[PDB]
Amino acid sequence: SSFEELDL
Amino acid sequence: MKFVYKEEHPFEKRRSEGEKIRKKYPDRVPVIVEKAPKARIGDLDKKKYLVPSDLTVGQFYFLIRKRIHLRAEDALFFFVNNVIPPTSATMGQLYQEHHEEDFFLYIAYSDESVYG
Repeated sequence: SSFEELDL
Repeated sequence: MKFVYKEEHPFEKRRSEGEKIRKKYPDRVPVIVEKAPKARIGDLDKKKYLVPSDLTVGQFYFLIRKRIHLRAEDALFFFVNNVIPPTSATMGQLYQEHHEEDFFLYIAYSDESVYG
């Protein structure tokens, strides 16, 4: 399981 | 407020993984995002997010809205410890104020203005 990176 | 992620990962593993993910990405905060149980609203594919710590709560509303395929006119509320966080606060401020002892920040979302 992993982290989804979030950006603008 | 019950988070399923807590029921499926014991505290010790959560804590060591939070430490590792704060070291790997020091300018990002790790966030667990889950739908409130009674909310009639789109579900989210993933729960774990890495969020820039200077991102505002409003921008987070925008990004989460994008991921649940909501219109901007549809309602969306966040909750940290059953309280709606200020829209102008950064995710870094929210982390420092409300991160738990596993180094994670926990946010619930709903279509309703009161958690349930």
